[PDB]
Amino acid sequence: PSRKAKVKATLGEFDLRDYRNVEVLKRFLSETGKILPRRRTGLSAKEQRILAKTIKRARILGLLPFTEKLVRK
Amino acid sequence: PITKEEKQKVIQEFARFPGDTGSTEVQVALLTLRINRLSEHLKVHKKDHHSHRGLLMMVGQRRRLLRYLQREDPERYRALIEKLGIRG
Amino acid sequence: MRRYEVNIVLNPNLDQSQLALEKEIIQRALENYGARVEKVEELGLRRLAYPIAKDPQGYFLWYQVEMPEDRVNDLARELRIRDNVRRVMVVKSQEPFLANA
Amino acid sequence: KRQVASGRAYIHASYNNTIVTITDPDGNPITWSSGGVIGYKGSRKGTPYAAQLAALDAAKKAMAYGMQSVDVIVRGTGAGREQAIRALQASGLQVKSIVDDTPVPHNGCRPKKKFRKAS
Amino acid sequence: KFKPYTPSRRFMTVADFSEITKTEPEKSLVKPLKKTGGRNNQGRITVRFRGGGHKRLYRIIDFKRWDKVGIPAKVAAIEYDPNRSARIALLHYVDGEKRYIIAPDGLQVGQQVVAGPDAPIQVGNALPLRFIPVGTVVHAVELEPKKGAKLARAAGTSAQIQGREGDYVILRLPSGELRKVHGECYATVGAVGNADHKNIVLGKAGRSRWLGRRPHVRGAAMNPVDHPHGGGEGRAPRGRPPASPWGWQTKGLKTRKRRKPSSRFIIARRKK
RNA sequence: AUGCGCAGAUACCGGGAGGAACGCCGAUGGCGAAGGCAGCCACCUGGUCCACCCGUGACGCUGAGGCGCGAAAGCGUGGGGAGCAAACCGGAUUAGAUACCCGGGUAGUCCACGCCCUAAACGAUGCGCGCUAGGUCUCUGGGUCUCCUGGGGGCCGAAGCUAACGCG
Repeated sequence: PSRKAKVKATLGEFDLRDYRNVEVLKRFLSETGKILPRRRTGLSAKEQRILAKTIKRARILGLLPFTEKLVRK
Repeated sequence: PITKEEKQKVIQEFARFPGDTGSTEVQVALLTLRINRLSEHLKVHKKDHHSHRGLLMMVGQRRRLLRYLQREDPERYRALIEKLGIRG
Repeated sequence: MRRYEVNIVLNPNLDQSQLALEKEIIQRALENYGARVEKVEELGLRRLAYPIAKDPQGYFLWYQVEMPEDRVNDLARELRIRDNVRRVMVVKSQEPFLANA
Repeated sequence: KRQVASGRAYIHASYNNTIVTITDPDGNPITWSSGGVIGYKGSRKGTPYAAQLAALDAAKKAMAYGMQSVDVIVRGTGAGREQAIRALQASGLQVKSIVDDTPVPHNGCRPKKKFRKAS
Repeated sequence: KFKPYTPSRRFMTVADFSEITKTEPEKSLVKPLKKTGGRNNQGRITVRFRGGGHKRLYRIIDFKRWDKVGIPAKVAAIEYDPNRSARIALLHYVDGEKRYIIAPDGLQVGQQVVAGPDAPIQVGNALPLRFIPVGTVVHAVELEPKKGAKLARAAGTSAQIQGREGDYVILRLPSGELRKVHGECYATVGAVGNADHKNIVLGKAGRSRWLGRRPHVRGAAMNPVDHPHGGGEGRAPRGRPPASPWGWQTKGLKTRKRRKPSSRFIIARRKK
């Protein structure tokens, strides 16, 4: 696995059981609001899964672009 | 849906003796009940062949157990038949 | 009755007496169905990361509560009803899972 | 002429012809150029070369109006989108910021044999 | 009080493919209704083929609502008339009096609905276009206010609300077209009540058709003494003409008809 | 070529409608008799994994026959077709091109209820149990969780099995 950034240690004790976590959630957005991967959250099957689910819940009702015009390119 | 409480209550009404935390009696009570509200659902739906299927297997199971019920003793058994209603 | 969290966003360009009439509708409806709060919350108005409702912001209401299970669907529909309901969302009431401990 | 110093430069490209255009700050445009704009036909128009050229035009015209500062809009990819964009920064005429779109699908409409061979 | 469509008699000799329908209100209509003369002959010269009759009731129905623009009404219930392509609801107005009215999408006996100055956009009530929640459905609809429910989409489940402009809203009408009506005008909310009817199947023609009332039509009927087209032989003629000194069947009719451009466009066609 | 555009298109901006699909995440990953099944939410539901050892008391393994189940194609009526698209129509082709390429466009593709059961239906390998090194990885349930243990997936893999692969 590649290592120079990583995020599993960006925030500690985080309840995946949410959606209204603008901040933390954001912490996996990258540019075009992708979903910053195992490749970064280094979060077990359990993790990518549920964490993901909420990522979902999140774009769902909203308040997070689930992709977005990238400014930079 | 699956109402654990009342559940136990009937496991009780049946299990002749209050110490039947798993007996033919209960296999009965249970597979029955389930089978029934379950099936009723099946009706107002029409397409879940997968679960229909399972239900199938299940009903089988239960009936067969009863099979043995008779095998050793159908007496107390017919009583059961009775109490319940199924197979008439 | 079980309990789910009621997360639902309602129009931004609202106002006074309006906030009044439709949020209360919220109310008595809820009750009529079998709702009755447990957590009367909301975080007020807020923006989003994507212009939905043809807007960049709206009002968001969150009340978690007890209700008659299945009714969910039902009231839900009753809600989305009121136009402005930019988003009508209900979820089974769970909350545990400490990742990174 | 309308004149408004800054706007957007749209660079969109196929792979046998590419295109660029000057648009105001909001979204309309004024002038442009492309593969076959560049006294070109068939292939060719799909050369980072032409890319460079029409870029060029887009430019001379560009100055020709009250503009020269611009954000670059990215649409698709061009066979030489670079020689193109470079011709762009090149005539400078201002070489501002750049936006990323080339607005992805998301899966909803099987293509034509062409990218069906892409199971 | 809805109605079964499909019941079909079976092999009672060639009485085959006969489709029944049965509204359940079954009550015999009520107090408000006269009858029609025996037209087919008219202004006392005689005209247009088929035509025969068969028993006799004959209707009076409401075509105008702004006449109480409010008194809730509750479905008196379902029923119909020896006319109309899609049954009716005899409705009761809370003020005592009642009225035979449409019969939109399967509403419900006793249901309250009404209309006027703001009616709840619930199929059943009716409203001045304007209260048009664009993208919704109605029928009955009338352009040129007051000119009564003009465009009685028979069983015509067809008034599709399509955007607005000026003092006119756009509509997709049966036909497969879009016209305009000044908003203040009006629409019966929702849609029709019958269609399957439209599919109905009837046995030994003579029997059915006639029962319908209508007898016949018989083109280039040999002896073309008249029958526009040829005859006095097998062979189907050529010229390309129809009965009573006709233009075939692929030519206009409209004109300046100030009518036309005045609204609507889509021009006349569909493509199922 | 072509077909479409100065009766202005192709690009850029805004708005409209609808059908389909469902990105990253999402995997060499998961659930299912099979088929095959995914944006989230909620309704009802079924298989099924671990631990206390509490219950019953071997009732169980097998399944000819039947009975229900299910690819995609296609039919039946009633919806619907944004795109894709046999058929068809062109354009490009060779000597020929009915096909491989480009330009078109139906049926169908999609939804409901009914109907066909169809097969490189596959791991080309029936099911049920118990006996015989280990090594590795990966998901998942319990713990004294340098690991161990029940379960579940690919990989290496003694013995051994086969005409040979290769199973292991």
